[PDB]
Amino acid sequence: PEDLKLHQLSQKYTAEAAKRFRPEGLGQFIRLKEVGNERFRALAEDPWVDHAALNAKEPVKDGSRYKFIILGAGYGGLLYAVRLAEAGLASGPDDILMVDAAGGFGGTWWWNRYPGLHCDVESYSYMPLLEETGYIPKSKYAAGPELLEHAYRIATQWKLHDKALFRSNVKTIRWDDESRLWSLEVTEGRGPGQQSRELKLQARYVLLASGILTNPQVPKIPGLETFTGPVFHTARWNYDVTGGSPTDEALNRLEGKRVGIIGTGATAIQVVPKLAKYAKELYVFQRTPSGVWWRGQRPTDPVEWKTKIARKKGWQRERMLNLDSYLTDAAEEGQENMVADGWTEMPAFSAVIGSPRHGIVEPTPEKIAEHLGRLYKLDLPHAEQVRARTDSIVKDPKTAAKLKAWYPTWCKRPTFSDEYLQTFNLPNVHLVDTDGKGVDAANPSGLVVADKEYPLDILVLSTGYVTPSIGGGSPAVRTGVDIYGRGGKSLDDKWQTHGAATLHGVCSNGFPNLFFTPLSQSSQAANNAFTLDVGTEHIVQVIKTAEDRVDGDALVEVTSEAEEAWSFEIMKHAGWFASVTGCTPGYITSEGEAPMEMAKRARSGNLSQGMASYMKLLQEYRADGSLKGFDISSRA
Ligand SMILES: Cc1cc2nc3c(=O)[nH]c(=O)nc-3n(C[C@H](O)[C@H](O)[C@H](O)COP(=O)(O)OP(=O)(O)OC[C@H]3O[C@@H](n4cnc5c(N)ncnc54)[C@H](O)[C@@H]3O)c2cc1C
Repeated sequence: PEDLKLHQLSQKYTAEAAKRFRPEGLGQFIRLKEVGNERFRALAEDPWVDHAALNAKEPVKDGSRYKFIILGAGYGGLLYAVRLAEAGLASGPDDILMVDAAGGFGGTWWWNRYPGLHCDVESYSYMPLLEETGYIPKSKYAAGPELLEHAYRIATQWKLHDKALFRSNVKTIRWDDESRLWSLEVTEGRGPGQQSRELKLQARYVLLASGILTNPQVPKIPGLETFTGPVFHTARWNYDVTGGSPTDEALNRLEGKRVGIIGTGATAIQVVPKLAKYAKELYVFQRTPSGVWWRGQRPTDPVEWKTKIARKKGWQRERMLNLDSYLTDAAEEGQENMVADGWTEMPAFSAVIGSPRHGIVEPTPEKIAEHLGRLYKLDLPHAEQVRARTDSIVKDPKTAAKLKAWYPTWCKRPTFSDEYLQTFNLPNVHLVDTDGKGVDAANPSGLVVADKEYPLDILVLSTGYVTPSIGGGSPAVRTGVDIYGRGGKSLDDKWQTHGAATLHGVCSNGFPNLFFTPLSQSSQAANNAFTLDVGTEHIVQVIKTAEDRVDGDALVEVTSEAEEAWSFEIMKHAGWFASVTGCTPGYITSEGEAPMEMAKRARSGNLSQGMASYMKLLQEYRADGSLKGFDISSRA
């Protein structure tokens, strides 16, 4: 048939995926902060921190003790802090220390302030604690500054300003069997030509909200060190080079200049138009095009607000559920599509998120093939619309051809823009495709691709971050710390040797009083704030329960039995994620790197049924205070 014929599409998809097989896998990238050359490393530094201001506050003392240490002061760590405060667990003045390498609150929204930055999920669904702060976002999609200001709004509202230690890198988290406390080894930056302070900090509990897209990377492009013009990563934007500011997109200092951008991910989609407006020439260096769908940015309407958004108590959680029902292929028949944007048009995104509607995939080759066939057929209509949209906007057919993405929607993060594609209709903008191969080399005046050379004045690296999957999902690797628990046992060694092991994705046996936002062995939503909502609430509620059961000062530790049962649960769901086999490389296959070694690998994945289902499971689990599978006792 016609329908079945059209899957020679999956022949174009495997050809385009093959084109970019790299035998090195993740080995092609290096963290900015680990590059040999010091000039280069310095690109990872915080451009925004006011060291004078921070250096004048009372310093945190070496040997300080707290009830809770939270690693991370972005939306995730803020949610933990707010939840602890509302649970009645953090009333005392040393009950919370938040620690972050950033110079202030916001995480993602502290570091990234490049021109054009917006959240890609609806503001009303994404910004935390809207109902509790009373804040009304200005638009459908929030810009950086509004996002950062909201982080400040939260910290202000819950009086967190004097409970944070910034500019600080955590290196080690070590449990002490004797005193029953975690010790953190921390290095606090004090500004240029000042000595850093080495700190040892102790806590009863450590809560990690260390994030997932945290460590800007660059590709190992031969001779990149040697390019002599100004270079910067989008995650550490250089407004001195560019002109403008976080709240001024007039990039006056690009006028007359020849600007290069490596990468075509969400960041490039947002930045490219802003660069085109100012630069004399803009060269865009592409290895894999994004599928660019429509955005539909809109100012908030005050009638729509009280009628259709803030509809009642608890409205935001209901809205987040509504949005995610489209992405988990679960929207019921005549339900209201509350968000009604481009995310609600991609039901094959469930390939990578889960769905509660289709059962569990049995792990026979016939059942996997049927699952994949189903998902490929589900995706076909949206995927063909994305290519057609590109076809219609981009006037030159050669450039249109290169901008078309040929992979299932689920293989990369979808991107949304009403200006990016149109930007390539401008005369000063040149797409440089690398045929799946990437940039070849650099030299003092610019880059080389297939022996042609492209001279540049200013180079922008929109080459992304260390994958969220790093270290098979090890919470240690992902946060960039060594974690040692009972008997000096290393979290990461356990993870690598025995496989992923948690209960509900948030704790591990041997590591009492440590919790982490769930990544491995849980579920995820496109809307990360939803995940953080669910996960921070579960963690704080488990701790609340345990504290209440011992009448303050608990020691809470999942058993090996309970984590191992949960891990066999996760293995049962692994067939869902055969969906990822056919993917073009990207952070979701760990650039293609993702016997019974297979079941060890399977342990690091997720439930297959979506966020709502995981959430409900946690609610039922907490309901009777039993904390089944935890060893609870008095810490003192
Ligand atoms: C450019 C960009 C745009 C995005 N847009 C969206 C979106 O629209 N919707 C969405 O759902 N998601 C988006 N994301 C994903 C985003 O990371 C999450 O939505 C969210 O901001 C994460 O909150 P968090 O507090 O968990 O992590 P983060 O915001 O990453 O904060 C964690 C902080 O902890 C710090 N930290 C980590 N390790 C250490 C250590 N060892 N020592 C000290 N400090 C450390 C980090 O430096 C960082 O400051 C985006 C990500 C990026 C990078």
